[PDB]
Amino acid sequence: SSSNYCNQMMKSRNLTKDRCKPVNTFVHESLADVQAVCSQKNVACKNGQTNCYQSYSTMSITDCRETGSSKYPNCAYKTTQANKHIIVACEGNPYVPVHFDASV
Amino acid sequence: KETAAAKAERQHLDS
Repeated sequence: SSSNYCNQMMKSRNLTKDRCKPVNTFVHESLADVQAVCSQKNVACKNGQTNCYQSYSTMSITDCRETGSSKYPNCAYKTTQANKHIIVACEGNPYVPVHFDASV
Repeated sequence: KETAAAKAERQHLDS
């Protein structure tokens, strides 16, 4: 397989060790800065719930998407870098991100 | 086990 960032991180983070996940996004910002999004702009989640929040600013993100010829155990990904607003669903106390709803 | 918050960090954060 290829040694691109996506192939490597998806494996290291236990996302493709036992299957090939179609898509995943990695955020390159401090953990605390991402957690801070839970008190930023309140927006509706795709499912209709209102516990989602959109970051005020764009953040550095890497999008990982399976190629058309990807097949377990040899998962293969296309790596795309971008700067976009993230939308996260938050829950609990402390009020932190538990799901990524999207990226604008 | 792994909490929802922990899972989100493992799957999406690369500080």
